[PDB]
Amino acid sequence: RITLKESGPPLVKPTQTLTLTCSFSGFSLSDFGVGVGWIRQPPGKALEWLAIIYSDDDKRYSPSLNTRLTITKDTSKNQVVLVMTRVSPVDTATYFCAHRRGPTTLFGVPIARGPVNAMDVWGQGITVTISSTSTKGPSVFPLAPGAAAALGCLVKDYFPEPVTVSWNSGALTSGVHTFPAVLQSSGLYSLSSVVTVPSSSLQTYTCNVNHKPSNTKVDKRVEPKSC
Amino acid sequence: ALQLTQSPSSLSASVGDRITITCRASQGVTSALAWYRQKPGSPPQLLIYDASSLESGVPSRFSGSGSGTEFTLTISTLRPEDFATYYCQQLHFYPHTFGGGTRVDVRRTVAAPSVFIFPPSDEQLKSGTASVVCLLNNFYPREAKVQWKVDNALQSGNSQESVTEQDSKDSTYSLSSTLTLSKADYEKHKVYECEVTHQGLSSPVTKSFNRGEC
Amino acid sequence: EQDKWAS
Repeated sequence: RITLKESGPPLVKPTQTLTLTCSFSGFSLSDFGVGVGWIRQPPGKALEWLAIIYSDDDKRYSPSLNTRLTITKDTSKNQVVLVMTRVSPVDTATYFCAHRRGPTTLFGVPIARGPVNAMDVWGQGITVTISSTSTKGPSVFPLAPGAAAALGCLVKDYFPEPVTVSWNSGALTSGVHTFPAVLQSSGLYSLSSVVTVPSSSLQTYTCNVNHKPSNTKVDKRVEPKSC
Repeated sequence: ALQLTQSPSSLSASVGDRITITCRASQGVTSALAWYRQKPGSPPQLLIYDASSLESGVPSRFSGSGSGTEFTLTISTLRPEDFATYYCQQLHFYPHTFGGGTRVDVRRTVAAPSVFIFPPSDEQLKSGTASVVCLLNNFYPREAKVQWKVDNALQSGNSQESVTEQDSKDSTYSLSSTLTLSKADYEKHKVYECEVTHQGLSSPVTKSFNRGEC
Repeated sequence: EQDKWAS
């Protein structure tokens, strides 16, 4: 059984250097033709290939990132390290390392190369956020209005993830939509949480927001304005 | 470099259907192509290697064929765990490219979004910023287009949006879009509009308000 | 380039 696992800092600041380690078990980087590669996935985006290293020590890099990447192996520790320099916000992504089989051998003779055509086992992935922000609590603002009515709370400018939002201390669940946060160009996150109700219920509505990182709890009652 | 284009980018289906996803390469990649299935929150999982070989432990309903520039993955009888995003990967040329992915989600009947526009709170305005949010609630299919207009000027580069994951009961999606402006710019205009295009809407729907109107 | 195992 082959397993891989990524480790490194979850948070990194722009211009800094990011070092990611892939520790694995079940194979050796001294085994014939084996490879270990790195692939990343920005939130909501497609997979992007970064680099790979083989047991005979040949290395290859994405041409778009070549100047900022270094991949290396430590055979005796069963680890592969990928160093990315000068990171910027667009480098925020989940980073995965993965195993690549070498050709099948028969009495130590390569006879099948078809198994090298895939990365067959992947690590769970490590989430890395690139932002110059310091920890900071959200500002919470009201969002106020088939014949459904909508209202919500805009949880703005906080760092880092995550934040939790519930409605009426947990009693309101139907019609609730808490969207995934977006990382603003400022380096702070922002999210909305809304709830749809029969245009008659306008019943009281309060969003309970909690950002553990900054010890910031806020309950904000939201109503249909006009005094 | 080499381009790998997946089709369709998104696909709706129901348990028991037969689906086929295709991947086309800009130059021939021989048989060096792999297919993966990735479920939300998890790493991609290898299904098919070397264009058509079934990876060990992978269920037989998955099948891959093709070589050169055109490949296809077919799942013969879709199971609930197959609602996910699929990717193809080329390993003939460096860099080892991935396709754009194809999202497979629960089919349901077309449903237009209920649209709502929210002006910025007076509380936010006092801090100097103005957020205008637009909500597209419970729609299907997933693709929707939101266009912000301020006093009829088309907005660009000053909004961000996020979409919920498919609802497990509804099978619909919801989308939130935030237009952000300084309090000053905000004050220099009156009509804030959120224009929405979607398959379930005969023509675009616009929700708006005039700033300061009381 | 050509992948390590190509021909």
